[PDB]
Amino acid sequence: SDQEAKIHPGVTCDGCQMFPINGSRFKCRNCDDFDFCETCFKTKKHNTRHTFGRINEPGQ
Ligand SMILES: [Zn+2]
Ligand SMILES: [Zn+2]
Repeated sequence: SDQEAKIHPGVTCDGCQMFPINGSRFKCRNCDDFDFCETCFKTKKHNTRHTFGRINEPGQ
């Protein structure tokens, strides 16, 4: 089984508009409703004082 195959239904990556996010999902703990896919999480600029929660699969 492959983490990249996991999808998060209804979740858009705000960095690249991927929908649904596949792979691990990174939800910002400070923004109201902001998510990154993993590539965007590693490469896009974001408030350096915000912290993201890693959600590998729906329900976490
Ligand atoms: Zn993305
Ligand atoms: Zn944020």
